[PDB]
Amino acid sequence: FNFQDETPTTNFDTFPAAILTVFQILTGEDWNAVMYHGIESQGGVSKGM
Amino acid sequence: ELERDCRGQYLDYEKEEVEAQPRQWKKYDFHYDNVLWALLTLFTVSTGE
Amino acid sequence: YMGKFHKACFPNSTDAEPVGDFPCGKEAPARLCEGDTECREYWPGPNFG
Amino acid sequence: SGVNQLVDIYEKYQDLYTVEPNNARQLVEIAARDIEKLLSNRSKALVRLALEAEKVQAAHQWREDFASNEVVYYNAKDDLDPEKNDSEPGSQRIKPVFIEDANFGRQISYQHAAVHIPTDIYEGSTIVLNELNWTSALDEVFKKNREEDPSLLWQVFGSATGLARYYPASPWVDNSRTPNKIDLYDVRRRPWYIQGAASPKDMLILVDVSGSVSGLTLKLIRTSVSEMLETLSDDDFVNVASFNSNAQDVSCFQHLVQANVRNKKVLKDAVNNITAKGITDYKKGFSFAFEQLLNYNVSRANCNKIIMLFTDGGEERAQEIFNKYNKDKKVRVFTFSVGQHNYDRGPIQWMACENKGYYYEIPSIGAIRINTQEYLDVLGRPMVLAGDKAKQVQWTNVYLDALELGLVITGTLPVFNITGQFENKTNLKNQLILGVMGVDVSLEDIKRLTPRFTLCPNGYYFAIDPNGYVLLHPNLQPKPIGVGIPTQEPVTLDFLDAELENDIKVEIRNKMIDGESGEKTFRTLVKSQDERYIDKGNRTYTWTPVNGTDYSLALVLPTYSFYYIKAKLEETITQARYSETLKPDNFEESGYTFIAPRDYCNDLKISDNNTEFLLNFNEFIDRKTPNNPSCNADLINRVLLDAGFTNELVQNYWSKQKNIKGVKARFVVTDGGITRVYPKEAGENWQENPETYEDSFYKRSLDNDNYVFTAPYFNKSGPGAYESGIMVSKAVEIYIQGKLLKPAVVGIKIDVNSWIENFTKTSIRMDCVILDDGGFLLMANHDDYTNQIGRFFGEIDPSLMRHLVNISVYAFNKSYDYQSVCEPGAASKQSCITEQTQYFFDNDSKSFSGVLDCGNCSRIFHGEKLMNTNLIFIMVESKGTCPCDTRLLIQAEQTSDGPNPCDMVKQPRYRKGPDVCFDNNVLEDYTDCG
Ligand SMILES: CC(C)C[C@@H](C(=O)N[C@@H](Cc1ccc(OCc2ccccc2)cc1)C(=O)NC(C)(C)C)N(C)Cc1ccc(C(C)(C)C)cc1
Ligand SMILES: *[C@@H]1O[C@H](CO)[C@@H](O[C@@H]2O[C@H](CO)[C@@H](O)[C@H](O[C@@H]3O[C@H](CO)[C@@H](O)[C@H](O)[C@@H]3O)[C@H]2NC(C)=O)[C@H](O)[C@H]1NC(C)=O
Ligand SMILES: *[C@@H]1O[C@H](CO)[C@@H](O[C@@H]2O[C@H](CO)[C@@H](O[C@@H]3O[C@H](CO)[C@@H](O)[C@H](O)[C@@H]3O)[C@H](O)[C@H]2NC(C)=O)[C@H](O)[C@H]1NC(C)=O
Ligand SMILES: *[C@@H]1O[C@H](CO)[C@@H](O[C@@H]2O[C@H](CO)[C@@H](O[C@@H]3O[C@H](CO)[C@@H](O)[C@H](O)[C@@H]3O)[C@H](O)[C@H]2NC(C)=O)[C@H](O)[C@H]1NC(C)=O
Ligand SMILES: CCCCCCCCCCCCCCCC
Ligand SMILES: CCCCCCCCCCCCCCCC
Ligand SMILES: *[C@@H]1O[C@H](CO)[C@@H](O)[C@H](O)[C@H]1NC(C)=O
Ligand SMILES: *[C@@H]1O[C@H](CO)[C@@H](O)[C@H](O)[C@H]1NC(C)=O
Ligand SMILES: *[C@@H]1O[C@H](CO)[C@@H](O)[C@H](O)[C@H]1NC(C)=O
Ligand SMILES: *[C@@H]1O[C@H](CO)[C@@H](O)[C@H](O)[C@H]1NC(C)=O
Ligand SMILES: *[C@@H]1O[C@H](CO)[C@@H](O)[C@H](O)[C@H]1NC(C)=O
Ligand SMILES: *[C@@H]1O[C@H](CO)[C@@H](O)[C@H](O)[C@H]1NC(C)=O
Ligand SMILES: *[C@@H]1O[C@H](CO)[C@@H](O)[C@H](O)[C@H]1NC(C)=O
Ligand SMILES: *[C@@H]1O[C@H](CO)[C@@H](O)[C@H](O)[C@H]1NC(C)=O
Ligand SMILES: [Ca+2]
Repeated sequence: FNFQDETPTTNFDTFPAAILTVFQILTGEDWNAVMYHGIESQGGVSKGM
Repeated sequence: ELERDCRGQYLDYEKEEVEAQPRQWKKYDFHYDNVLWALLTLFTVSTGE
Repeated sequence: YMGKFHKACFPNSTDAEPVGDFPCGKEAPARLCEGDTECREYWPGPNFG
Repeated sequence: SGVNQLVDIYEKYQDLYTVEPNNARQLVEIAARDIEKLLSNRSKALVRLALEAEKVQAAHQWREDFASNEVVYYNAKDDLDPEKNDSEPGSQRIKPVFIEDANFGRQISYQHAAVHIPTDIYEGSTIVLNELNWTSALDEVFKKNREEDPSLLWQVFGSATGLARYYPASPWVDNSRTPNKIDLYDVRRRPWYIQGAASPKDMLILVDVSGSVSGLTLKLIRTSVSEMLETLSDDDFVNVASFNSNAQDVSCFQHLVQANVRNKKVLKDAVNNITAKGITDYKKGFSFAFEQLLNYNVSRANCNKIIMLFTDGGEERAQEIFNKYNKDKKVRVFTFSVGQHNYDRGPIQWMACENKGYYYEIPSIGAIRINTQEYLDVLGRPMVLAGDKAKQVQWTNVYLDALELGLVITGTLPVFNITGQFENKTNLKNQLILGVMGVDVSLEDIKRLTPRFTLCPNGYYFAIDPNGYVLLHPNLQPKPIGVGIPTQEPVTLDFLDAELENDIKVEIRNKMIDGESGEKTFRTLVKSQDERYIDKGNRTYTWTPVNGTDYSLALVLPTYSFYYIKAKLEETITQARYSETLKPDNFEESGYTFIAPRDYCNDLKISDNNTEFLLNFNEFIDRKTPNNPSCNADLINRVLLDAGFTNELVQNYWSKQKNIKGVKARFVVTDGGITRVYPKEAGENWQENPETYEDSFYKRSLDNDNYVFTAPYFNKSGPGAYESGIMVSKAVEIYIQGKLLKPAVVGIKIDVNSWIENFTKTSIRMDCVILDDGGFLLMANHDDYTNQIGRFFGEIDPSLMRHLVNISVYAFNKSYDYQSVCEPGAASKQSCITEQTQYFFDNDSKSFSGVLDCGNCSRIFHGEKLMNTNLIFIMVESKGTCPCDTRLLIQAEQTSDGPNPCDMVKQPRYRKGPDVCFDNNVLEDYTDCG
């Protein structure tokens, strides 16, 4: 998730950050933003959907 | 990171063109500084938004 | 709704990044834009496409 | 042309003037004494200002309340509107009365000093308010200095808090309050402040391009390295290394290279082209750094060894690398924790402590600018502790002034914090400088101490740095130095790049850098002013060092320019009958007159519109006698004498004839300034500069003791060539007392048709071309070449051009122009390095014949050089043959990159670094790792 110009706070780098991100996706709020980040990380929409 | 410091102007690189913006000592929108503000903040948290 | 989010209105033939993260249209009911811009094809879309 | 008539007119009036010698030795000594006096005056001003600044800061009482005692000052970025509501709580703003001054060209108020506070710095905090309180004594000493020397330009205190207080109160340039004009100026990044704040460095920027720095961290690291390089002068040596389990150079440089514009650009490109990958290794990187700082085979500034570590964080301290390589602690280590992250920052802060360094954090762009100024704040501790041995005046490279004045050099002197001294206290931060005082010297102010009008238009002065850069040179233009292909640096132009480079000139440059004195007479290829020809000159360089400074002055002087005519005009009536010729109402018996816009008198303002200047010159001549001390009598005497001689030529030989079929214009140009062109019709087609010393043909025709034909410009929008003609000129070569001196040039603007008819008239007694020096088609016979008259012949049929060069009748020199405007391409106009070439007569032979071996064909030519001129006739008979037009020989100012810097740093030009520098003091308190 080390994108240019930014690095999201909801990332899966360490275990506290991963566990908080999974908790936030469970509650349902803003899971789509994390999805967009996790799609852009695996290459562009072109190759990471 | 102090109200003493947070005066005058500063250069904002957000727009990708340098622009001078004022320095404002602001408070966040949902801010816990009272039991009535904490009730509203916790309500907005509980609704998930 | 196929391919309707790809017309963003770009600067005046400068080939730069489009202005605004919203689709547009050159027609009447769609969202027009302003400021020497042309609503032309080849914008990946909102939310990185 | 009437060379003989002007000549014998000149010898006809030996009683009207005196011939005087140009003793180049005395001229150089006098100008060197004058320049050293000027710089010592500025040094005295700096000493006064620094002494008062130290004294008045020693007796300052710190405060936190300025509401009860306001500070009254003029902020430079204040709008002219009478706004009573533009005041800070603790400061009341002055509203000044601005007069227009000739010296500065801006609104100037002598009643108080102005203040510049950067936008990113709040202008009412405690530090800023205290500085604005104790700088009023600086304001008063500013007044005193300007009162004892009315020629002073900007004199300024560059505070270390961000302020800047220059004496002549003038509004900031364009950035007070203007959209898209943001004010990024910061006094502590300026070259003069960087120079006076410390001693020359030996950096080595270790960039940590490992895996963990990908994304925003690498962006901030490359921007930070660029902004760090932008604080290195030409006395500083820097390389950039990068390590990820293996340390390597980021660029083509293998050692410490000088930090000039070209090398800094190469390093910046290499850092911008850098990518992050792999595991970190702080030991293999610092080993590389300490090894590259142990290289003494290369040129260096043996001073202030540093390591700049641009990492993010880690759990590796590398104690043993430091204990092995840096045990005497000769090398500092400044560690930068760039990025927004949560890695451990303990070893990073410890490397700075155990290696006399400092620790800086760069969380985001916007924090980049301040921390570079801050290592430089650290580096000045050893300089402070050396009390008065470190207070020495230093002059910077030629740079473009901020408050636009053109080209200036600034003389700096640092100001020391002396609060606890001889009454010793804890002396907490008494190791840091308060600021740097600078005073500007205009480059046009130095130009006025080297009078140029008693010399030939080919003779001139030039000064030099210890690095070889020119303080003063005819080819130094007020433009930034180009650094490559387009897509606040100083104007650092080397001596070998302001001229053509022989080996004799390298010897002369090395001799001047060492500060010796000598003379040297030799033969030089002197490029013509229009940058289109090369002549085989005859020069005599004499040089001396300027005492008390690092500069060395020299005087180029042609062998025939050892004598000049001194006008003996003291009759007050003869000068009047000469002057009456100059009003623009007699331009039908005398030619269309233009006058060189020289500084005849100070009450005359030079004008680009020449006839305006002629009108004011006539007006001032009308009432001239009472203005005796107002201006120099020699210039006006000589110009009037030359006007009289020119009139006697134009009436007694040109007005008796009135008409020749071949000619289209007859002109005479004289060193005094008179350039009367006869018919007054071609005077509208006349496009030569009013100042004769900047006339390319005039300078060319003096070295060349023969007839020189200047081919008109091709495809130039204007009067053109057909309805103007082609220029022809020869220089008068009078002899007085058996001395060779050439006071003027006469010439003819031969019409193209009257030559083409005579050239094709004899054809009964088709391809025939006339070429001059530089291989330009003067005129031809095919009548389609004459359409492209004056155009370079290589553009016409390049195959013959290459072959005729191959016989070596045309040698060529390719050089570089670093100060040329440039059309930007793709990957208004930027400045690049253009690579201009000029051709000339390689050999002295007169007849040339051969066969052109065109591809699968054959072509024949014969070349004959017309005697007593610069022409060659080519008899080639071949048109429309098989295509040998593969490429073109385009003699044009071609955009290019400069010389390859990766090859020019292995045989660098000789250069003498600063002698005294201050580092590694034992009283320095290292317990401030920040
Ligand atoms: C699960 C659903 C079928 C019903 C569910 C519900 O609609 N939640 C909202 C989101 C939400 C959440 C918490 C809210 O603050 C009230 C609150 C706070 C803390 C605990 C309980 C209630 C307001 C809105 C939702 O997303 N609704 C969709 C239909 C899925 C779009 N609420 C919780 C049933 C409910 C509501 C109110 C009460 C009273 C307190 C007795 C008045 C009792 C019971
Ligand atoms: C082509 O046109 C004419 C051809 O007649 C050239 O002028 C002539 O040049 C020859 C050169 O040797 C002269 O003899 C001709 O007469 C001269 O005229 C001058 C005038 O001052 C006399 O002093 C000489 O004693 C001699 O009599 C001359 N004739 C004329 C009418 O000019 C002309 O130069 C040439 N074109 C060009 C561009 O050169
Ligand atoms: C030049 O050096 C002197 C001392 O070496 C500096 O003066 C000292 O500045 C410090 C601030 O860094 C003062 O400390 C402050 O004192 C006030 C009031 O007592 C207090 O409110 C602050 O919290 C802080 O402790 C100190 O008093 C002052 N004087 C002395 C004798 O130490 C001076 O600032 C230096 N010059 C510049 C331009 O900074
Ligand atoms: C600029 O133009 C000048 C024109 O003089 C060039 O100087 C000449 O360059 C040629 C080519 O190297 C020299 O010829 C060489 O002479 C040496 C010594 O005899 C010989 O050993 C070589 O085989 C070759 O023939 C020539 O001597 C030299 N002229 C002078 C007066 O020294 C110059 O090269 C051009 N370019 C630059 C960058 O200056
Ligand atoms: C660049 C446009 C075409 C790229 C190829 C198609 C990629 C999209 C398909 C994958 C979508 C994944 C979600 C599936 C949910 C059922
Ligand atoms: C200066 C104090 C004024 C604070 C007023 C803020 C309004 C807050 C409304 C509280 C709503 C509570 C919702 C949850 C109740 C269980
Ligand atoms: C400079 O100083 C040297 C020796 O001190 C002296 O010989 C020379 O004449 C001086 N030059 C000038 C221009 O004063
Ligand atoms: C230096 O200053 C003195 C007086 O302060 C003045 O007479 C002299 O002309 C100055 N020198 C120059 C070169 O201006
Ligand atoms: C500092 O401020 C005080 C109070 O305003 C003033 O009296 C004093 O003159 C100021 N210092 C200087 C150097 O002007
Ligand atoms: C420099 O840039 C070129 C072109 O982008 C690239 O191929 C090359 O790898 C870069 N240099 C390094 C050392 O990566
Ligand atoms: C410098 O030169 C010496 C001898 O010429 C050589 O042994 C050494 O490797 C060179 N490089 C350094 C960094 O000392
Ligand atoms: C100057 O020119 C003359 C002849 O024009 C020549 O003899 C002399 O050698 C030249 N000067 C030098 C230094 O070569
Ligand atoms: C130059 O000045 C003269 C005299 O005022 C005027 O007649 C003429 O138009 C001016 N020309 C230009 C180009 O300004
Ligand atoms: C001339 O051309 C030949 C071959 O075309 C080439 O070898 C040579 O270098 C060229 N120059 C000279 C001076 O002979
Ligand atoms: Ca790492």
